[PDB]
Amino acid sequence: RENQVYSPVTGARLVAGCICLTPDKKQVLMITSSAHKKRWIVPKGGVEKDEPNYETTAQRETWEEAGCIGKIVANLGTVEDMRPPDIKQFENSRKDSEVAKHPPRTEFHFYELEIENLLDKFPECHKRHRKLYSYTEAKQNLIDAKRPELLEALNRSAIIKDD
Ligand SMILES: O=P(O)(O)CP(=O)(O)O[C@@H]1[C@@H](OP(=O)(O)O)[C@H](OP(=O)(O)CP(=O)(O)O)[C@H](OP(=O)(O)O)[C@H](OP(=O)(O)O)[C@H]1OP(=O)(O)O
Ligand SMILES: [Mg+2]
Repeated sequence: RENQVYSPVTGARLVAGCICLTPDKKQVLMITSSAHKKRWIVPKGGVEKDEPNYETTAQRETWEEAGCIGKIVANLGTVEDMRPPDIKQFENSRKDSEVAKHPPRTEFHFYELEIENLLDKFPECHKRHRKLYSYTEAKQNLIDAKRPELLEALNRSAIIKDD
């Protein structure tokens, strides 16, 4: 709906979410996408006009999409969805190549959460799957999902990478 908030600069959709970790920090909670039911992503969603901070949105989305409750233990900062929207799709340099200039689709504000509880019933528990994954499994899931920005957020978290 038109509750959604956008960057006044880039027009990017403002989204907040959580990298939800086990207390031992060996695993991260992932959910299946609403649009692409095969892809494993992390809980996140559009900030709404009434929400006073990104943490509110992140914990609301973590509950709604993953039935996950916990405490925010770190600000993981921002990442951008840099996915393009058929004239000149690339702007090559002399020792490198890039996709043609465009604004970000989405500006993501991520928090690290320590999981305190996982509930069986939650708003989207019939529309999504949710599962804990080690770093290596999570990394592969977010590459498979084509979401390097979500992996960047995971890499900033305290998740144990030495598997
Ligand atoms: O209807 P349109 O084609 O104009 C937009 P689309 O539905 O394809 O966008 C969805 C979005 O659904 P919507 O905002 O409720 O319409 C999802 O929103 P939901 O999770 O269904 C509801 P939310 O906005 O999170 O409260 C989630 O967007 P996001 O808000 O989680 O970033 C998806 O992202 P993802 O599941 O692929 O990661 C994102 O798909 P994407 O644009 O990434 O292909
Ligand atoms: Mg979402």
